[PDB]
Amino acid sequence: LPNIVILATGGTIAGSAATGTQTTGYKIGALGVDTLINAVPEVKKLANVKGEQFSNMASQNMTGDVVLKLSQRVNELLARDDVDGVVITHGTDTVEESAYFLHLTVKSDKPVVFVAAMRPATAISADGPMNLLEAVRVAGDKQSRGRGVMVVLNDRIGSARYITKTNASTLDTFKANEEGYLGVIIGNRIYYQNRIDKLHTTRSVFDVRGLTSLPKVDILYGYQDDPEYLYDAAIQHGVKGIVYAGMGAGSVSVRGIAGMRKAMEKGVVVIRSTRTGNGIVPPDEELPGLVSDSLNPAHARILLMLALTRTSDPKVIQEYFHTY
Amino acid sequence: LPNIVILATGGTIAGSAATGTQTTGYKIGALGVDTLINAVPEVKKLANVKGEQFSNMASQNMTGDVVLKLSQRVNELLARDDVDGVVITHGTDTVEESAYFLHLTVKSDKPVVFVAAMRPATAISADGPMNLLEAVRVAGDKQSRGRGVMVVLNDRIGSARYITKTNASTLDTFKANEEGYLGVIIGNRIYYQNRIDKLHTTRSVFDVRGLTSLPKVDILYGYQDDPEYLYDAAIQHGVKGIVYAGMGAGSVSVRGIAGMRKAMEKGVVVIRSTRTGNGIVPPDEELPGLVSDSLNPAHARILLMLALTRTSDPKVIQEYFHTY
Amino acid sequence: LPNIVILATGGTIAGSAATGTQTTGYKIGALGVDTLINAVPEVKKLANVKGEQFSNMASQNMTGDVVLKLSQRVNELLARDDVDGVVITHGTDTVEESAYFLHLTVKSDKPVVFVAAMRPATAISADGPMNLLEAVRVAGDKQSRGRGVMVVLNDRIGSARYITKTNASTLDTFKANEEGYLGVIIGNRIYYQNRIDKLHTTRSVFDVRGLTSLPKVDILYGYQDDPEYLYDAAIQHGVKGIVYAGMGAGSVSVRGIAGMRKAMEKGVVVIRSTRTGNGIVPPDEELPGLVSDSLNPAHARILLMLALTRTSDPKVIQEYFHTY
Amino acid sequence: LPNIVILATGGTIAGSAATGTQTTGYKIGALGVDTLINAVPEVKKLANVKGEQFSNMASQNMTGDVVLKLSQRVNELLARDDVDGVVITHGTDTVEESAYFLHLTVKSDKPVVFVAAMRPATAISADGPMNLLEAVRVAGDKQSRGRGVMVVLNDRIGSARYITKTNASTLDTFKANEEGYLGVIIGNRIYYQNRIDKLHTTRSVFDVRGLTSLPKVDILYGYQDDPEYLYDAAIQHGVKGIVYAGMGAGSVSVRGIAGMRKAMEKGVVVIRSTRTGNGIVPPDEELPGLVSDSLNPAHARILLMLALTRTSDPKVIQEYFHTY
Ligand SMILES: N[C@@H](CC(=O)O)C(=O)O
Ligand SMILES: N[C@@H](CC(=O)O)C(=O)O
Ligand SMILES: N[C@@H](CC(=O)O)C(=O)O
Ligand SMILES: N[C@@H](CC(=O)O)C(=O)O
Repeated sequence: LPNIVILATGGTIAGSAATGTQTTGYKIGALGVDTLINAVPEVKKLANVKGEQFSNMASQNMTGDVVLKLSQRVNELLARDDVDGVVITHGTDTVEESAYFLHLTVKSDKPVVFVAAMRPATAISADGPMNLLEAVRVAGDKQSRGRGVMVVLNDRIGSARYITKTNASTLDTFKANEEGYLGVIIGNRIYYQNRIDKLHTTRSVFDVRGLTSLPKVDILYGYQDDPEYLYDAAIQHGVKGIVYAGMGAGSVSVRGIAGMRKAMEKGVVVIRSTRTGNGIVPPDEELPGLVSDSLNPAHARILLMLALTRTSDPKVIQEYFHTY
Repeated sequence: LPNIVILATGGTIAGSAATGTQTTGYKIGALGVDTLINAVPEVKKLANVKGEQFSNMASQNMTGDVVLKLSQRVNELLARDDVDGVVITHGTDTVEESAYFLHLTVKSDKPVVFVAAMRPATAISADGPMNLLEAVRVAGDKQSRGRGVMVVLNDRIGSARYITKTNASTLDTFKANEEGYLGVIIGNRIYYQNRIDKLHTTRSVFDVRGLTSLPKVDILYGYQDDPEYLYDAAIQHGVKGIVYAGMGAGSVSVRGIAGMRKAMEKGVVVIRSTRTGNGIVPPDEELPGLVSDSLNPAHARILLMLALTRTSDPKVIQEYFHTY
Repeated sequence: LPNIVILATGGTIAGSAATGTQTTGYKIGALGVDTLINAVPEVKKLANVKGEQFSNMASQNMTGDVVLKLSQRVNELLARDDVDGVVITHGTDTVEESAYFLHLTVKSDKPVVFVAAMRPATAISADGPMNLLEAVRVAGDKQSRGRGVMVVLNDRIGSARYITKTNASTLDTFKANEEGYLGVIIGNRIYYQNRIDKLHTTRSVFDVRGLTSLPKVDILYGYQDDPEYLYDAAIQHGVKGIVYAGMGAGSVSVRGIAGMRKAMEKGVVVIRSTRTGNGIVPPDEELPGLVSDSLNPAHARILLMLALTRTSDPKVIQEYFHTY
Repeated sequence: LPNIVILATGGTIAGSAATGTQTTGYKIGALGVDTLINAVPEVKKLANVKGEQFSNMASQNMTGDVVLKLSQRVNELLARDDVDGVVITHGTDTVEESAYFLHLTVKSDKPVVFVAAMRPATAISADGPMNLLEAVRVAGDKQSRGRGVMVVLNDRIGSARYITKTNASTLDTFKANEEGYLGVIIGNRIYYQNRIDKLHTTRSVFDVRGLTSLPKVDILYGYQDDPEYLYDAAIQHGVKGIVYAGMGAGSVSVRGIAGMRKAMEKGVVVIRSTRTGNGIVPPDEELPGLVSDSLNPAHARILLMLALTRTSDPKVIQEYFHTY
């Protein structure tokens, strides 16, 4: 059997409430990894599992300094001969951010599979148990190697690059509308469908193994009447990058243009993404900033932060956005 | 034939470039309403049409003060016996905002149909000509009365309350994933599917006739490492409301909580929405602010601006979010 | 509390296996309604429930003669003052067919809510317990009245007329891509979004309480090299109707045309639907047969079968396909 | 510039009508390939194009004998040093079938791109011109090689193996809900997203060069009261294979089981697929026949027909369904 580490970080998957129908005020923070494992003892027939408690927080509170440590720990685990893959339990709210950070920074072809749940562990028809079992199946299959970092919920295997939480509250929220899933897990069998045509993991230039902090990057929203003062505030607080969740295809109002021009004069890198949820922001030399290709705001922030650890060259950063 | 006013505001539907393949740097601002009409002379068999040029701007520059004037003008038109319906040509980037605003403020059951195009008028396979024909058909049909404000592109009829631009760049971008379309237009026939189960138009409390300005509302994004100082800046600049484009189901970090509590202390109403794109932000009394129900951030800002013209009572605002 | 009858018919929702991971060869037929109810005792806080075993079969084996009895039983139940609504447990494979039959023939505004599960009751993370809770919530809510027949799974409420099983094997399979959900159930709360703009239940002409047999209607697929001899076979076996699951918008090959013409010569009513999954088959006088509007093949067969109990006039049948 | 051959087969892309709004009774058969090319002279900046007229039919009339000749012609063209790629204009109704056939039988890594249109060439906002331009851009790009056969409409690049016509009548009908698109074309730029993880073209065992006919395979629908006599009829008429468009996950009624057992006794290979539109039909040793993995009925028919040119060994055929 393959040797799989289950690295727990918190989330609703490790949430507990006093009744099976409670959806608010459940606690995250007191349910440990061994309790998740013991709730699905069937995982032991798929892998020799070892639980490790990395953190126990609601993912809305996950921070880049912590994600950096998570990436470094995973890289340490995967460098060992006795570890074949890692499953990371996490909250759904920012799993796409953590997963994509690891997607770019893990220097191994061994599987890294993020898993989460929309319903607490105590809920009627809680999704975490099956999601965990699926995640371990994926992480322990030799065919899963070399595919980049994965996010597994609800019988689906999503690439960290494309998958996003699309719905506030449903079980089937993780989707990649235009890019689909890498694979699905049905009837205890994995069906691989796609390989992402982007750079990741062992073919990625990003390396944060020796680093202790990351560039500050903020996200500003685009909408009617959007204010210029938010750009001033960001600049004043020392951002190195701004991701713009733009109207449409990264379209910018007269106020946003003024703000972006100010940020650029101070050396801030501006990436124009979209608030829409999907699709390409195309290049446009008449507008300020670089373009996010098909990276959503949350993903674009992660790529920009990592880009800034190794370059300041806008041509290179723009190429990263087209290739990662 | 029905009498329809085509009230033009700008957008890529009135955009023009020197070649049929140009997708950036096309111009908006020089193509008038009568040129759109004359490009589809078939429209004169569907309705007696009259063009009126309201504005000629890219919709990323549309502002609340202008949308207020647009609502006021549409109400004046619809009050006339010689107007059966109004089609409004608009940019796609913020049509959902303008349309939702009219949805809540137009005091007539006569159809109001926003129309837009993703490709400029000069493009190969431009979508605007057919979109416009479909919009005029929808606006003139008796079956279209009392449906709320509508957004028509790509053979679909979306309710202003549910429809959103879901993709930066595709023809099929307007979708309501969980709510579907009010109807479709196929083979020159309208097929109505649904009537929205929400308050609007003639049953709405909101009335902005005689207002000249609207309460200031900003939108802040939720993400890992989101900063408290953006809430400070908003407060400092006199916002009356903040809509939060939250992680997941309106989930808030420790930093966002601190910012939100500060804002509330200053009398700012906070609405927690979601960055996800879809779904319900459920109530949770322990967290700060009110919840957006299924309203996305852009829609929630419109509803909140209008709510603030009438009340500061959180109970009443929250009920508006569940009913409009 | 409302009074709800849970009328059980079988399905995977009532399926059982000896382990939590078994997805094939689980048994349907030996898990009774009271076993479903006692697995979610929380239901008793939502309603006073009474279980009634109507049948215990896999739904691929459900037949129109049995559906007719189901409809008759539900009408008896809903005519009682001590019954506020009915939840029907059913297999997912043909729930859309049973549900739409009831949608057209139940002569009450009281809620009728079909529920099903994609995982057996014994499965890890089985969906049926929460689905059943949600269905009883919907059936017991006074706001659920007058909506037509509903199908509830995975936190969604679909209209029988629009919902379909879109995926062989996933929890989120039930969707209505173009028409959306009537509502959703999140955080123990119902959010109604739409009302269907079609005739049903108390405004439907179909009444089968005195119906003594059902007309025979077959469905034939359209594809390259489709054979004429299947139409011959259908005609020879006495079908009264054929639903064609056509290529595209009910497009017919030269062979299909020959078959359809033959069928019509013999008095068989032909409806051209689509194999695509969604959308409108528009009228086309140059082709044989009537058109299905937006009814998929399974739904079109149900409506045709009912229509044939009342009329053989193609103009009347065609108008039923545009209004129901 | 690359050398691209446009090989025309017919379809609505080559349809013509007397007015721009006519959606029925337009003619296919009178617009030649040069007329398509001359409608988009911009194409000549993308490629050196040569048109060849293979056929001029509505695709609902396309047959396996003709597709076999199309595949043979494409293989001849791609064997030339002076041909860099081929674009094939085709009707939308059965493009998925012709494309998948070629996906399995073209013995080159040079791009083969099918293109189609939902509106006739004469329509207001006809989609064919831009679709054709996009197809030529894709076929001419060196990065397009080795990707399998592609289907291009509406700014999307779909794999022949996953793409299907999902809606009877809309421009955005071609989708792969679970698998996404191989890429997209926005702003005159190609964005590749995925490589399919299936065998195709140069890695495929199939070579039909030299064959003039194919094994007979019919598709039978699954539904409530489905009849055994359609199985009898197919067997009687000499089918070598039956694809079942099953209820749910290839679920079979007692009548379908009887028919399938009869067919298998006569040496007919039965594949259980799904009518649902998407997803996996899993193995089940208790049911008759092989399973279609995620192949929909139309695609499963093509693979089975090809498989039958080489083998009747169910173990091999089943592996093919999992790998092609
Ligand atoms: N707030 C939780 C939500 C979840 O995990 O479903 C988290 O992200 O930690
Ligand atoms: N920026 C344009 C985009 C469009 O109309 O498609 C607008 O919103 O005015
Ligand atoms: N064959 C089962 C499938 C399910 O219920 O999910 C049924 O329809 O009865
Ligand atoms: N019947 C046409 C439809 C189209 O091309 O859109 C065809 O498949 O040839």
